[PDB]
Amino acid sequence: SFGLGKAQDPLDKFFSKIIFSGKPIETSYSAKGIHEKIIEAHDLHVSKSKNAPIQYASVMEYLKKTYPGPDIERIVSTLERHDEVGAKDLGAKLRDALDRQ
Repeated sequence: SFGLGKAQDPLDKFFSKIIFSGKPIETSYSAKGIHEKIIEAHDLHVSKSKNAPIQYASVMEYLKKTYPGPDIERIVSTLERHDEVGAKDLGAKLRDALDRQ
């Protein structure tokens, strides 16, 4: 028998571990809220700190040690395509190694 109200609606993905997936590199970086959406979905306690200390400077980069080049140029272009204010820091900084030396 056929009935209405049994199927679920499409999700915008709440996981940020898509960068290490392989094939998906558009949909995720094509949706609204790719970098600043995981803070509202849960939103608990003031400031989230686990391994990032605050003394002088805190920076972590791994997209330049195991990555060759085209992979980085792909992520930046996909982020600067829609113009996201929550991901403008991610894309621009990754594309700041070509414009700024």
